[PDB]
Amino acid sequence: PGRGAPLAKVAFRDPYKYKLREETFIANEGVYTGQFIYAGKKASLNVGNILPLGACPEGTIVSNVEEKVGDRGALGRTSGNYVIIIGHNPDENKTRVKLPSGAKKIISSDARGVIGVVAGGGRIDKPLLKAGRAFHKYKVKRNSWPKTRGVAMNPVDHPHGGGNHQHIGKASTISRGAVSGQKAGLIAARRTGLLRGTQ
Amino acid sequence: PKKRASNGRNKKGRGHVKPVRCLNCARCVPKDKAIKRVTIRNMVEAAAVRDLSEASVYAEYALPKLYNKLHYCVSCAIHARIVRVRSRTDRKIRTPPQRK
Amino acid sequence: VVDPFTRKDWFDIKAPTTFENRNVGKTLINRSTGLKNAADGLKGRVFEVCLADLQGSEDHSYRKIKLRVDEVQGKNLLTNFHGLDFTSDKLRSLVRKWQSLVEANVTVKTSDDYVLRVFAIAFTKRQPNQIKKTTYAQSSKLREVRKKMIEIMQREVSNCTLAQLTSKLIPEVIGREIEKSTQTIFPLQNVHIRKVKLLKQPKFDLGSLLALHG
Amino acid sequence: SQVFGVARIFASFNDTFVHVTDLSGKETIARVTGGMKVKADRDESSPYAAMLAAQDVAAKCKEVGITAVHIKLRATGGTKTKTPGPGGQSALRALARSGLRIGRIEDVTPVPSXSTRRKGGRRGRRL
Amino acid sequence: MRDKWRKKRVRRLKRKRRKVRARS
Amino acid sequence: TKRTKKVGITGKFGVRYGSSLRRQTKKLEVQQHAKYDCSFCGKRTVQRGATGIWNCKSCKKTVAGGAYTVSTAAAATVRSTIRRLRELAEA
Amino acid sequence: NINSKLALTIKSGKYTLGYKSVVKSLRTGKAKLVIIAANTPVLRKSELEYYAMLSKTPVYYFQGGNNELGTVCGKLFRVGTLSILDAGDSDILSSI
RNA sequence: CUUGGAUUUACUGAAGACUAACUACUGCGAAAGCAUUUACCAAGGACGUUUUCAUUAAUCAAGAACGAAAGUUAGGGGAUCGAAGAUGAUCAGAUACCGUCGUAGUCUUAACCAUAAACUAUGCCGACUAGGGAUCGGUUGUUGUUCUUUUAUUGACGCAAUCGGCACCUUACGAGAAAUCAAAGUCUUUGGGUUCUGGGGGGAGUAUGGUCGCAAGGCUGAAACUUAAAGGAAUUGACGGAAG
Ligand SMILES: [Zn+2]
Ligand SMILES: [Zn+2]
Repeated sequence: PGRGAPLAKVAFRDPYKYKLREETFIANEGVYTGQFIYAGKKASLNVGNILPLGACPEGTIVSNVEEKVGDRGALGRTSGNYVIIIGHNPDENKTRVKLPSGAKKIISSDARGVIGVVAGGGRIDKPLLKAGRAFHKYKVKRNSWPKTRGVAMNPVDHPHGGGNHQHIGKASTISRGAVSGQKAGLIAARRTGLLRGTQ
Repeated sequence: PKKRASNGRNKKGRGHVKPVRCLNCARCVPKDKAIKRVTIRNMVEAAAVRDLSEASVYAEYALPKLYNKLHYCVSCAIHARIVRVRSRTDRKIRTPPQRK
Repeated sequence: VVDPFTRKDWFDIKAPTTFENRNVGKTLINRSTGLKNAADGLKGRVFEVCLADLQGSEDHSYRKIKLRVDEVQGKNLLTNFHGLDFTSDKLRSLVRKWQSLVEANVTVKTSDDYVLRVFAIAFTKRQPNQIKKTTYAQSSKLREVRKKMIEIMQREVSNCTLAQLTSKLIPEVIGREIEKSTQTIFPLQNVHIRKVKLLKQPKFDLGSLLALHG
Repeated sequence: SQVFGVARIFASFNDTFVHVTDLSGKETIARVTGGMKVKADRDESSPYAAMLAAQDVAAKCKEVGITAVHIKLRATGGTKTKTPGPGGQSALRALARSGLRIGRIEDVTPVPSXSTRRKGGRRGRRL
Repeated sequence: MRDKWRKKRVRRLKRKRRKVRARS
Repeated sequence: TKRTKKVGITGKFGVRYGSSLRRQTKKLEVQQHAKYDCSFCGKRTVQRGATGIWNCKSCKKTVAGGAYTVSTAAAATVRSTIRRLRELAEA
Repeated sequence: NINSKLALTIKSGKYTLGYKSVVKSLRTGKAKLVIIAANTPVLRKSELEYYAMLSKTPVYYFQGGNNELGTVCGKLFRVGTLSILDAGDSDILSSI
């Protein structure tokens, strides 16, 4: 609940004591119940396997990638998202990867990732169509819905409130160096208006 | 009326031919319609062979040629006089002019 | 105000023993200072030089070699093979009309882990008794000729080192054998290795490079 | 023997670049263009200014120790014209008559293997 | 005029008539 | 009888929400309510649970998939891409 | 090619369809060939092979699934595995 | 845009398009169209056939599939070009031609759209009528040729036949108003089968109704009124900021 990506319960054996250790992975699209998952440096290049980034060839599609060695997953975790491995620096033991937002990042080749695409993609393609659907969506996430427009408030409640007509009055692009209570609108906006052309 | 039987191009048993840009003005012209000339020229003018040979550090060095295949549209070629307007009967003559 | 040519130091370019005329020429660079050395800023340069200059014989005039410097020894530079290319006029002189151009490439690594792309080009040969205007090979035939080239370029490069390959590329060792193999399918003319490209290099071995310089 | 440089001549239809480098081309010795010799934009590619640029670089070559040059002549290339501009012919001729020694000659005009959409439009530039 | 431009001129006029009928 | 000309499953929304939003929902909602052919047992009994959960009523196999389809187009690209990448490494 | 040989066998020779029929045929030693569909579970497949190994019977792995194997036999249902008891006019046994 | 190093130079790297030369009175496809390699998947024409079935066929209202480019919808990509826009010129004026940027678009994935000088301005099927040389694919017989390999069962080349094609050259028995046409011929000596379209120029592919489309629009589609001409091919002259 609250997550668009399904979760997979995977059971491993404990190497040092007689016990089953249960892990909660983010399920990649194509993973099924009863499938064997291999995690380690010597694991093969298969969907659902957990491999260090250095062990994957360029162009490998991975998900739940670690920012730092041992943080257990930082990048590419939402439904339909993934990480592309751009290149390697074996001499420096680093890996260039491409993040879902389009950013290029340098990560240690010891950092791990799960091969495949996070399941549940295309969720945004369907409209919600109803205030009730958004209500149920945010009922299991947090209290952030619905949102009253600041321009529709009074001057006590918001910097945008007040006036005989609903209008912001001053530029809604706010400095990054502004303080709490001022950062309402477009914070540190490098540009505004409809995005035209490539970025 | 029909000025040419071939309709000014060389498309028969064919639907579409990928166009080319005029060398003079970059105008899109069909490849079989474009006026094409093969050009194999010297790097240096024939007067500039005496002074290049003496300055050469290589004994008996052959000057490489300048290879080009030029493309023209009908407007590019006529203005540059690559082709000229011919009489109604002489239009049919498609054997190359005797120059070389 | 500074006359920037006062602080240039001249160096000497040396070709490997696989090449005959080892005295390529001279290069220049700023003198070595405490902040930046002249040696590290001079290595890695690429020199394009004609094969007739590296061999003396003018028969090799239409092929130029790229040489990559990877060791500096005082005033001398120790270079290595970096690539092969045809002169623009020669490759344009080969492509005439009424004949079929067949070209094949393959990416292959040598025994010493030197990943190369070898580009082979061949043309159909006009028979002495031929009457017809054009000399075209059928598309199925050019596929077999292309298939023969790739399986030979792989066989001749992956079975020898980079230094041994340089001994093959100069006298057209690969080019003459392709012509023999593609003979039974279609007569060919001007079979050439028109391009060699270095993509990946192994862990640096200046000892083996020193073994290539005398 | 000789001190081989490389004279890379750029001969467009608007200017002429005479650029003398080493064998690698990573080090520049002399670079004088047609617009450095004339005051009008129309004759920057003219053969007259081409020899003036070629003579100045030739004097620059001797005073630093260059005695012979390889010639890299090229046109604008790319999607534009492939024939060398008028300035290439006189500048090389002046280089031959300037006391320098000439080595190899090669045309290195960049040629696409297909190409991007050439400027001007479908109907070209109409004059 | 030119035949192509007369066809285009009528299309602009035709769209005007469609918009006017939309009011009623 | 063909009860609806075009709305189909989006006939439950009546006249609300706009034609484009309803016809955008119709494309996705038909896919999410269809029965799919199980790649394991071969029967056509695969139905969606929650998003990304696709269960087979016959063999009790649950496969992770798309929000509204058993497989997204992007995942099929990765299965082939990973497969060819695996081949080169394993020769 | 094996699709053609199998189809002639169904029309001419004797065969049994299904996991239960095949294992009984292997137990009785009447099986000449056992054909297994691609999507047959590995546990059942590895058990069919053990029976076949004990009875010393060749095994052919049909590349399609039980849906494709079923329609090759001219049936309108899914066939997960079959055992050819008497190859008739066809020569499916000689090639495997 | 440039002493804040422009342009140029060499090396390196990434992004997207696109497949130069080879490239042709050449090939494939129902048409639109199709050009790097290899692999996979399913099709197709022609030729070969002393194989097989025996009329299963041609053209077709109604109705379907595909359908350049531009355009629409939603994601991804957006290198270069570039509608719109802005700008520097020229000009009496230019919000045009020329120059510099540039947004949609160009590309791709799911769908719409159904229009082009979508032309061969030439419907499809069939038979006949005149000579000639080339060319592609298949097939059939023959070399002072070159070659595997030393030769055959090699391949290429050469010379002959054919079927199929894309066509080309000459002549006009014949046709046509003529240009021209091996079909635009076998049409007052008027009849092989069949589908579609036109009845002087406009108004007008407009109005209205219907129908399809998200829209842009597509298809069907008048009348009032107005007019003695509009037009085709060729000839002489005149003129041309066309050549000789
Ligand atoms: Zn033009
Ligand atoms: Zn199942």
